Amino acid sequence: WKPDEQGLQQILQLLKESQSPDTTIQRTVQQKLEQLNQYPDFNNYLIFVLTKLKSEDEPTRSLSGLILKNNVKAHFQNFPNGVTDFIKSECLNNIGDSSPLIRATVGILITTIASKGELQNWPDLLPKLCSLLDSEDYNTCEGAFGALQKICEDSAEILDSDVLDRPLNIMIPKFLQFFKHSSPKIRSHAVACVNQFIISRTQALMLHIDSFIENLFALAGDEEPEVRKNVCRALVMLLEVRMDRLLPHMHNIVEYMLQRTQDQDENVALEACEFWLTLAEQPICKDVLVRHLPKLIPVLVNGMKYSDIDIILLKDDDTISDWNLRKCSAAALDVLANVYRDELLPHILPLLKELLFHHEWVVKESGILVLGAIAEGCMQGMIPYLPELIPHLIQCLSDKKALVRSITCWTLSRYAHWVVSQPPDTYLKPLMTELLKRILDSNKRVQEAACSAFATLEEEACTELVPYLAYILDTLVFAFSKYQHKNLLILYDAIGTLADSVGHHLNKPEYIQMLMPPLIQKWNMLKDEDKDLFPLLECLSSVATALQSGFLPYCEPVYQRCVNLVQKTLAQAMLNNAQPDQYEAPDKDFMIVALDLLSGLAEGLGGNIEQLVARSNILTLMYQCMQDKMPEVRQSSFALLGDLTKACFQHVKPCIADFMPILGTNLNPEFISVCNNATWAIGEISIQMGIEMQPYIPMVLHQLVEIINRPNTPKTLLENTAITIGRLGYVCPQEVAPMLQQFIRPWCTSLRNIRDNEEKDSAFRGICTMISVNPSGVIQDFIFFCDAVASWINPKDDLRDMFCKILHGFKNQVGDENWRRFSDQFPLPLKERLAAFYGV
Amino acid sequence: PRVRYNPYTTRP
Repeated sequence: WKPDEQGLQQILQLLKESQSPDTTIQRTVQQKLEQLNQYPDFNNYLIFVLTKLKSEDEPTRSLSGLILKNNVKAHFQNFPNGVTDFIKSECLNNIGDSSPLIRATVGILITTIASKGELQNWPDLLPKLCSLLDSEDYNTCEGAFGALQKICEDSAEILDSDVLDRPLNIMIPKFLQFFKHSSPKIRSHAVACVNQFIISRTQALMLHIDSFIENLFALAGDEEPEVRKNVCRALVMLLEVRMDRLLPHMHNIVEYMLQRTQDQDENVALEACEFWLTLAEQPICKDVLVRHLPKLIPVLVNGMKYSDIDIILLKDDDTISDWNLRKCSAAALDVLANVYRDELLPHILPLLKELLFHHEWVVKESGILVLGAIAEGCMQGMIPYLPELIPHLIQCLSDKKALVRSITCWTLSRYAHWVVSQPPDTYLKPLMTELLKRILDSNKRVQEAACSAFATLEEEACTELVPYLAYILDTLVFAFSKYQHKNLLILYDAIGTLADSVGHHLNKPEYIQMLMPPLIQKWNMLKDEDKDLFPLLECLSSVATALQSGFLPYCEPVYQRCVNLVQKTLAQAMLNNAQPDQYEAPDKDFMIVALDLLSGLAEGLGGNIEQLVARSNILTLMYQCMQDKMPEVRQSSFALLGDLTKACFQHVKPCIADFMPILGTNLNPEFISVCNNATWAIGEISIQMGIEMQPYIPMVLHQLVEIINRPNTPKTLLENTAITIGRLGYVCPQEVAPMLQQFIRPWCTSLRNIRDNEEKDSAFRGICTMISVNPSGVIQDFIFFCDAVASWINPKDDLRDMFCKILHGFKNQVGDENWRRFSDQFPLPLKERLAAFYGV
Repeated sequence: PRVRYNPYTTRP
């Protein structure tokens, strides 16, 4: 039990100077301070000063303890036992000191110690805390519950784990009791503690569920913010876990939450507003809320107004917090919009008229925000009003207030689809014009919005942008020489998208001369170790695909570096996997973007890439990439494989027997994108192998057939599954034809909804081949085939004839009148397609 | 994949 008078005065004076106004004495004394951390006796002084030295002032005492806390955050593995126990002993004995600063300091010590040493190393803590909970003195009980809150906040799953037993069996009923304590501060702690176990649906709470709801309900109208706040969090969380026990009280909950969404306390308001988001997700919502709508919308729409503090912090990275009342309200509107569709328009429209034109800009802004927020869910019933609203918004892009120009960009972008479905001179042309001006706006936030809006518009406009390319590139490349860094991400996006939308139309010497110099500038000046390459190479993978042979001037150095990036990454992984202590783990993103650039490189160049592939280790590398533990890396490698298979199969063919085992084991639909690119690859390969695919059919086909009949499977994955089955059937009809029955339905349903293209052509040659081989595969579901055949606008002649031989085949097989009875199912446009295009 | 501007997000 050592104080030591020599060492005592040495630290007391070193604590003094660590409170000095100037940094010169501060930073040198802090250096000279925790460098005394070498001694195993040092941290004992610190607790002693905090708890046992009454002769010293509280600021000094408090600080000494906080330094001791910072000596557990870092340097706790090097803690001696007797020290640790003695600090633990002095804390629990003083957990509720009469001085609030000392009480709080001792508080956070207990919180950090019991955090760093998980909670096997203080098994005396929890039982002693629950004991100190029934304490006759307030300060002790307040101090205990306060540590119990932080502990619950830090180690919820650790307390629900087996690692310390299941002490929640007794703590849940214990906390619930203090819901009725007369102090507001205690009640707060109690609900906060219980709140930490709602989501994980902790069993200890689920048997006390009703008495939990009861206690909470009795606390709902508590006048103390913190309590109201914590009740709101609980009710909200409880919507996701125990919606059964909330349904009978639902209308009372919602009415309460409306009273709470406009709470006089900002925190409560925000926590209440969460309710509408969560509720919006439950399938019940659609009919439980209809009656509350004319009261909810105005509450949301008023919350979407910029809180005046936002105005000044907007107009370092000048940004508001991730999560606001405004944002939450806007989010809830967007989700409710998607739940009610047009049925929400009567509730909102009157408000829009009032807001959009309003003279105060803060109000106008929120109107434009609303207009964008409802855009997705309320689209079909918004269209009638759009020939007036768009030209209005286009004018607002010139409003003097920057934040108005901001959302106007966004809101227009949310109606981009409609805009392009119109004669371009009246809506698309002027929108584009003002957006281009705005991309170069003096305001950072406006550029961000304008550039994004333009990107959205480009996806929607496509080739309708071709005539305007000279102007577009001019401003995009200028922005390139101006845009800071955050905005550069968006700008790269806008260019890649440009290229994706216009494709080959970008391949003109005048456009290349504009677009390429600045990208090469960026290229040459960034180092291989620099993460600014990510958005660059990603951008280039789009530009290369679009430029096609216009890219030849640049292709070799580009191909050269991508292979290097892939090689330096794999190599770094093995020097890490065999020697973690010496070599650091590589960032796999370098490898991803390099694979991706290689992709768009094979796609833009086709057969011209072959010489670059022949004199490279790309295949050997790719084969390693396809085995990476990271799915995103497998994903990119399969896309590249599909591409090279198309570009230069002669260099891939030797590897097929090696590749196919890997592709075959990556048809797990839990990994959507990996599965997708594997399936696409298997397809392209099969076209190149021809009859030689025969060995692999039994290895993949049934996986594909399971996937295509699997519910809740994304539509594009379904699409490539359909394509690849088709392509496997084209080359191995004998092997694939017998499954005809098992895939024809979703195959047709999937492929009837895609544009006529080469892959669609590829797949239908297959389905046709399999049909002439196994006609009985389609007999039972021939209607699906007819509808899929009809989904074609302009089929090639031979394909059109193949469709025709088969249709007449069955008509002339089943009979004259037999066809009529079967054709009576056809919707009008179908019955009339087959008769006009194929002669029934 | 997020990079484009949004005044709010549906999934925070």
